[PDB]
Amino acid sequence: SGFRKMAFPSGKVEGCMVQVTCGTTTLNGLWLDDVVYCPRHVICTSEDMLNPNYEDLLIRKSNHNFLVQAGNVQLRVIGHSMQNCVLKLKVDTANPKTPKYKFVRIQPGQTFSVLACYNGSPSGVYQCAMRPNFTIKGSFLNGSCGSVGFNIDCVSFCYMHHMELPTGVHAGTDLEGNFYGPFVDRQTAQAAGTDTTITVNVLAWLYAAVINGDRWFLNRFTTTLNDFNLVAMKYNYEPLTQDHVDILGPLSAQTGIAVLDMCASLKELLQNGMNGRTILGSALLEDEFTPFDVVRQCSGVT
Amino acid sequence: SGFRKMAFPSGKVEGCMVQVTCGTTTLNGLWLDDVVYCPRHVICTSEDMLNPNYEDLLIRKSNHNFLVQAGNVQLRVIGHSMQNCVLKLKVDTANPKTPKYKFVRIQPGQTFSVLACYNGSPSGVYQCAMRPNFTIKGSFLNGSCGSVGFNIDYDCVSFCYMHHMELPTGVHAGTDLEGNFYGPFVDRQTAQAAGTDTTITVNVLAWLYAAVINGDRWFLNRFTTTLNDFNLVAMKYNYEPLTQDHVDILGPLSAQTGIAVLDMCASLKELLQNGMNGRTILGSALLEDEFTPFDVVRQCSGVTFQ
Ligand SMILES: Cc1cncc(CC(=O)N2CCc3cc(Cl)c(Cl)cc3C2)c1
Ligand SMILES: Cc1cncc(CC(=O)N2CCc3cc(Cl)c(Cl)cc3C2)c1
Ligand SMILES: [Br-]
Ligand SMILES: [Br-]
Ligand SMILES: [Cl-]
Ligand SMILES: [Cl-]
Ligand SMILES: [Cl-]
Ligand SMILES: [Cl-]
Ligand code: NA
Repeated sequence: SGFRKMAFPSGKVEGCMVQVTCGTTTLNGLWLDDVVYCPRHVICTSEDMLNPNYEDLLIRKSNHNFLVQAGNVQLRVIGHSMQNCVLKLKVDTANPKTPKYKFVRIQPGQTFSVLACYNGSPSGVYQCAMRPNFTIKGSFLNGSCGSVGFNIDCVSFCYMHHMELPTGVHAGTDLEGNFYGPFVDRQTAQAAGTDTTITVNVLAWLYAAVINGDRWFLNRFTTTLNDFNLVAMKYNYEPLTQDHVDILGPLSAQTGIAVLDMCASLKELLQNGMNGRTILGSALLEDEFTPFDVVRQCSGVT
Repeated sequence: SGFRKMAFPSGKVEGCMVQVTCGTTTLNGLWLDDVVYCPRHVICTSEDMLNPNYEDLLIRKSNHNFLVQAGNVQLRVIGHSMQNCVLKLKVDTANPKTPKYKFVRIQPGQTFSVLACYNGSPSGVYQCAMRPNFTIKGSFLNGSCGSVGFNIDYDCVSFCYMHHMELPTGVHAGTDLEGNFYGPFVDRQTAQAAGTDTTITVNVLAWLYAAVINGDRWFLNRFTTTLNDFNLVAMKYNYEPLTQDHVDILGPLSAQTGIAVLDMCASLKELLQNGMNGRTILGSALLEDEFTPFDVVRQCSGVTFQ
């Protein structure tokens, strides 16, 4: 029993973190085989950030301009290139701790663990979701750029941290250097757009609450997908698709509660509130557990 | 910016997890140097649980009645002993991935990371606190016994908890790594239950300080309080008394924000009286009590967003 925000074990990722310095900037890099990946904005001075020509700025750098440190060992850079917004530094030593891995781009609503790092040293691990507005509500300070997000499916790397937006939420890229969301690595006015609640995840968490014995919000009613979606739109919740109904299938089978029966519970909670009650100890409807996160935690997958 | 439940990176502990089997029971062990530590209830059957005599159950076992598996390798047990409620199995191979470590017994209110494991393999990592009633609100299933809790502040792993059982209310009980239970719990199937719990006041105050560091002050007010009047109020909401030692540990957060500890106590008294009026604090609609003052200093910026 119990239900917590749970991250994946981080050991396989810890052994990949290094420190990358270019000029006066120090941030984190990811060392896999003989390549170190980090944000390409490490090559910019503050003035370069206003209107950077990354191709020209990178042409002006030499391999020597990048200092890479793995613990107390200097790794010699022998080549440099960019892929989208990620800098790739070829080094003279392959990481002997490289795990089996893939680079995976995730979709909004999906969760991942973040290994927050500073000076190439792992500091902490927490769980996040990619919001519908393509930001993440992380916990990061100056020096955290290059920290990564991942799932274990093989380590699937899905996020590299690049910047904090004015509301204090975060923006970054996949490990192929493609930003999540309409954000750029240039100093210009950027902002998080209006966000919405991840409906399929709230339904997954209501299933977690039922598995854990919390059933007060169940009722005799059902709804249709059309009627439910009209309510979701009114309350700033993402539309529920038939694919979301199918992904909730395993949790619906384990509890015996049809997805449209659970939608009638969620419709009533949105229209009436909780009446002073809590669900899994929360007074808010939680949306950062996917259906797979609930199955992983309630079944003890290792 | 941001504020999350933040666990320690778990790799140093992952490299210590093994599977221990005795008879038909399999659970987790912690392999440090040439010793594997695990709950001594691994030597009980279900029937033995009502009134076990662990000395009589253990004397019947040889070293080869214990199987220890580290990954796909069998470790050979060459000695065994019991220290309080922990069984220690001496093995023929030392763990080459043993980190720098120590064993510490913690007090209620302290936090730690838990690495939940099944069959000697890690499942996930989350933060927990030792509640005032000496239980932890973990997330554990059958087979999780022997999973451990720890901190890694200065590159040294401080192990503070080993999981032994789930209580009737769904909360968890266990021991330190010397085998002494937290609280009055025993490794025998009795009518023991979690006592009424209270809220960890010093931690709520630390989290309000985190909210101010991160830029929000809506919940402050023009009042102060004496420590005794604060305690008389707090206890009426089932909050733990605040001591002068707790006031001292909040000192650095008070200095960084310019808010006196007793003035933050006045704010907490008013939040308990008023609620949040539809607002949240650090994304929460309820008051959070599982971040210590040390956890806030570890995670927050050292510069307040004024
Ligand atoms: C507190 C914090 C948390 N996470 C990360 C940072 C760093 C940050 O937000 N920076 C520095 C790097 C950078 C680079 C580019 Cl190209 C642009 Cl457009 C913006 C920024 C702004 C700070
Ligand atoms: C769901 C769950 C989570 N965490 C752990 C368990 C196991 C559990 O709660 N058990 C089995 C072992 C055991 C040993 C003794 Cl000596 C006593 Cl008194 C009771 C129990 C009950 C189950
Ligand atoms: Br109906
Ligand atoms: Br909440
Ligand atoms: Cl940075
Ligand atoms: Cl969290
Ligand atoms: Cl068990
Ligand atoms: Cl220490
Ligand atoms: Na219903």
